[PDB]
Amino acid sequence: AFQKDAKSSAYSSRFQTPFRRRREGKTDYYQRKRLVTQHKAKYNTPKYRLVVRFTNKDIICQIISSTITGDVVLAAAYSHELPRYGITHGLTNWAAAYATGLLIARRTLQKLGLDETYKGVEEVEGEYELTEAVEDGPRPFKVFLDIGLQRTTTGARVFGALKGASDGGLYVPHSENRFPGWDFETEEIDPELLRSYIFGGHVSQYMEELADDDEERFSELFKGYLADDIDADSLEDIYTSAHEAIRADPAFKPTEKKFTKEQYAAESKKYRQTKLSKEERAARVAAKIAALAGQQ
Amino acid sequence: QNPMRDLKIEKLVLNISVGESGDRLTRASKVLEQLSGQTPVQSKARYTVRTFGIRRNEKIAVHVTVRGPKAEEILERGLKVKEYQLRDRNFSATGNFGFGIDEHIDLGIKYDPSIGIFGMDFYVVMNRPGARVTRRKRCKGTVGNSHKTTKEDTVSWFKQKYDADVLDK
Amino acid sequence: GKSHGYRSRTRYMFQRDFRKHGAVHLSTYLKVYKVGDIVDIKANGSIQKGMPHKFYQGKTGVVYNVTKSSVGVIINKMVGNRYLEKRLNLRVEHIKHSKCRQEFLERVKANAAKRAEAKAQGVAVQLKRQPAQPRESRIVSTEGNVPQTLAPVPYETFI
Amino acid sequence: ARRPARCYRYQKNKPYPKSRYNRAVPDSKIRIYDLGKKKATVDEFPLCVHLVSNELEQLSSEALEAARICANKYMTTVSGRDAFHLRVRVHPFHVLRINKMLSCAGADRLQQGMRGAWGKPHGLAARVDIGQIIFSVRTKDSNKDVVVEGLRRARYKFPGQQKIILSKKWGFTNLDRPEYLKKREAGEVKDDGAFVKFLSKKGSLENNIREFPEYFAAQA
RNA sequence: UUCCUCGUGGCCCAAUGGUCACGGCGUCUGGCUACGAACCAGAAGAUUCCAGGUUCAAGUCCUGGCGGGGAAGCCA
RNA sequence: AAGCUCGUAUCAGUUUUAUGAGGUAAAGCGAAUGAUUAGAGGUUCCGGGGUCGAAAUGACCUUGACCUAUUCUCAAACUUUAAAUAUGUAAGAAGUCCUUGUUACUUAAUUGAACGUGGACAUUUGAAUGAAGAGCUUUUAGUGGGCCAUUUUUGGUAAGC
RNA sequence: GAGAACAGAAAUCUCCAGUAGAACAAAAGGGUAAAAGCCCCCUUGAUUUUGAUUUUCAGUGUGAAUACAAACCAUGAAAGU
RNA sequence: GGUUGCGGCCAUAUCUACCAGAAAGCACCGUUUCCCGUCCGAUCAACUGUAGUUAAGCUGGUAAGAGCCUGACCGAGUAGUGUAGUGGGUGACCAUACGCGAAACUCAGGUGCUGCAAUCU
Repeated sequence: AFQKDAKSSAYSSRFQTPFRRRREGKTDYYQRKRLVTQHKAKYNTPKYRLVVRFTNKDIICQIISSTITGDVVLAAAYSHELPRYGITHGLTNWAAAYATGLLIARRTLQKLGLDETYKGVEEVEGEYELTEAVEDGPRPFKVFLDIGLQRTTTGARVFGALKGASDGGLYVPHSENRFPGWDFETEEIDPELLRSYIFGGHVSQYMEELADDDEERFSELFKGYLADDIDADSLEDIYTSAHEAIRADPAFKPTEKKFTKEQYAAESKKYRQTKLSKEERAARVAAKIAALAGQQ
Repeated sequence: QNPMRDLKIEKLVLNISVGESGDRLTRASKVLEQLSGQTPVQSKARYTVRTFGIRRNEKIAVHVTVRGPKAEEILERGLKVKEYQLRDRNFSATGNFGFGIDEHIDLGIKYDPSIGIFGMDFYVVMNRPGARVTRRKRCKGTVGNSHKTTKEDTVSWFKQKYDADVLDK
Repeated sequence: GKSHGYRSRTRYMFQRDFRKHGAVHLSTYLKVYKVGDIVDIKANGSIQKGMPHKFYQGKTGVVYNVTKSSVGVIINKMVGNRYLEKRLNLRVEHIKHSKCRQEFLERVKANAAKRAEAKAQGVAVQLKRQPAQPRESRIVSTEGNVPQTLAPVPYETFI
Repeated sequence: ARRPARCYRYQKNKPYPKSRYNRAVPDSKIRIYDLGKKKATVDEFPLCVHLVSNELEQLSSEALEAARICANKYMTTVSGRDAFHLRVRVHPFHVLRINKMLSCAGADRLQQGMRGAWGKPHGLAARVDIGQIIFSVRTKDSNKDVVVEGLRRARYKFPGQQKIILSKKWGFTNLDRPEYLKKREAGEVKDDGAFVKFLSKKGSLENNIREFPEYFAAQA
């Protein structure tokens, strides 16, 4: 709505477009190079990255390698799948990030064959520890966190997913200085606080605080809990049972697709617009010249 | 056709360009602090002029940003000063406006003679909902022309509330 | 008075291929270089580390070593009346495989296949490359395409 | 002062223009390149007579000025100031140097001969090819015999051989005479100041119409 | 022609890269004197030869041009 | 000069096929940087000068840049583009393919990397032409003032410079 | 470019456009945009050992640079640098 | 076929101005106890899919659109160039012979293709 701007022919002629994913605003190629580039003396060893992404209303954790044709997915795990493990509400939170990390870890490890060993932490107390290597056996699966364009802060759910994968069995190299409970003035982690952040201590504490501070809010928020007969102290047990079920069977049963591919495609083509042709363009131009200056 | 193409106050910037630093500028900081409730920020000079008597990085001015009910409150109590009368200028082509006042005790602030008297520049900047598309990190985009803030729309909004007018041409 | 430095006379050489500045794509880094592999050298001005000297621009060598970020290339450089074997250590941004050798190896596979087909179906392999031979006796036809006669044209200015 | 032009007739050196490296040059003698009825619509003057070089050489600014003056004065005397639009279709950009040896008695106050012989700017010259147009005119078709004589008189003030060709195409534009007439009748032409803008079949139709209402209008 | 140096209020002259610039004479005002000088008090006067760049800041630092002065121009 | 090891090995002041690199000539500048001629149309409250005006984000003329579309002519130290000539590599037996061993390197991994065993493919064995032999070593002389011609080119008015 | 009292051609604040027309100690050239630039945080890898390679080149030296190795460190969530 | 995450080639993908978008998914959107970061819960962080919307982003379509890409006996076998001559010309330079061969201009056409995983009336 402003024609002083007027990107000229020269500007357009010698403009260099960025890469498409940079135009979109979805990929930092600086990070991508320094994360994907492999030691050339390994020659085909794929450098596996754990891509963690947070949309609204969904977490996406997937294990990816790179190739000239395109990235290749080894395993994937989403938070809309957690209902089959017993998590209906609050599936974009720190705890669901932990659970999704555990899920993608155990899923990969199952389909790869290592799941008998490297069973990780089954006594979660929020203690910093990496998956050590079993002497007289294979080494653990190594995978590097790809955040993306998200900011590194302490108390975040990319690192929740990372903690979950590390406790699930993957060797995810990391320090402890971006988990919650990281005391800043003196550098020591607080495992009881971290365990609460796993099992919904901050969520349940907020629910308890609204149960005596203000109930209108507690009603408009947290409506699903009231509908599904959930009080604060059930949350730890819920997430514990969910972790146990994930360790029991993560093998990814998918959905049924309910009016499948060709039905979907027909329904979409009904509403999608086809373009035009040259004859139609010439006809449009002929009509426009007969209309505008013709004046009937 | 205004479900979500409604016009709200993005923010209000209170600026005080004291010519130089010192106790004067601390007193201006106290002014803005007691006014808004936030801690202000002291801005430095970019270059040197000397006709004004300033040099680089001298901490020349102060300002503060306010958003929301506090912003519209400060706006109305500081626009009662202007009598709900503004110009047809004072309105940018981008849908934002502003006005300068003198002697800020016009806004209900007692003198506090340790502080003194200071003028101010209010600048109000507007936005429709969906301004995050420009200010976010990921998938940073631009706003459609149908959704942009205009002088005309800002004026119509400024009239349809405050029952004010656009005097002086 | 004189100037004979490393990046001397390298304005346009390491100039950066209009509307292709910045942010080298990653197939560059995902390509794989084994020892005994033929590579053409083409520098990139955006990557100042691991560069070759301007002499090796456009030259083509064989990999002798592979490291973290670089590969080692054998070149042969003419010095007087002999060729000297030179060993460069170049980052892979300045490097790319040779489609010449790729084509030769495809031709090898094809020759092997043709030889096996002829062993199965009858000998007389005849699988060399011959040059472009002279062309055999054709017969044109007129058939509507009658010969259109031409003549020179005179001098006109049309200025 | 001002050694002759046989010393600088031929293109022996690369072009050496006024720039950030070669500064401190003198100014050209010729500053006026267009004269006559410069503010003339293209329909006034269909003819054109080009003065065209046959040799590859250099032309001094001095000679261009002299030729301009001679031609212009012949025009203004015979047919008048408003019967022609003379244009000088070549510009002096090439700087010519002198080493400037001493002539008083250069025995001891030597200048060291050919030592440091890189010259200082002497003057300017236009660098000219074969077939390169010089001195276009654009008159009416009834002043041909006048402009040809003007250019013939100018031809003595240039070295080389410089022929005179009678052109087509409304000669400060391209577009041969019948084609221009076809376009002018079909309304594909707008008269900009002293020159025409043409209708194309590429732009947006809105602005094409609002610049050319006539082209396919049924009224015309 | 090469090299060296200088260019500042009407005049002569100085300046730490760090206040749109010190002094002295001339000029102007007032006062002492019957009057003028001399003296006492006070004022005004500047685009630092011209054109560019460095620096936050150039009178000053870097390049070119203009004018003044000086040294050099030898062996034959 | 002495020769030595061998006797078509592999080579070549050459071409061809494939594949690279280059930023000169030309070209372009209604394409960036610069230089540059001329008009046309808009733009100001936000340049100056005039008429009407006590003033007026007051009415009208003058030039000034600024913008848009056009127009003429240029670039050794400008360029989107871009030759010809010249230049690199390859054209296979030290090769290709299949099986499988060694390792302290590498891998999540008996997965890879490098080197191998064993096996299969030979006389169009993997373009052309030639090859008065190919490869190798030792020692030593003289020389280390150059000049001319075509073409490319710098300085110079030019020169048997 | 459009706007805000003192505040003006240049003070501080806000918005829009802006492929780089800026900055990167210093010549010029090259290169660089969620950067190689500007701001902030932490640091000393401007460390150790001794070799190889490129340029100048006689294939010597010096200088300068390149890529690894064995260590020790920094930084970062990390890959990595 | 649509969408999302991660991408490959990096404008046939960009830019300007308008028009549509069922389902799902993205998205905008709501809140500030805790982790966290700010002059400011705008950004960043965390909590709710709850209060609401397709307005915007995003996706596609249109434009005798700007740009970009492709192609051509379009210009042009032109300019320019390798080789040759006791060739022309005072010369500048030019033609011819055996070869290679452009750029602009013109015209026509096109205006993202695609990989892995998942999901969708």
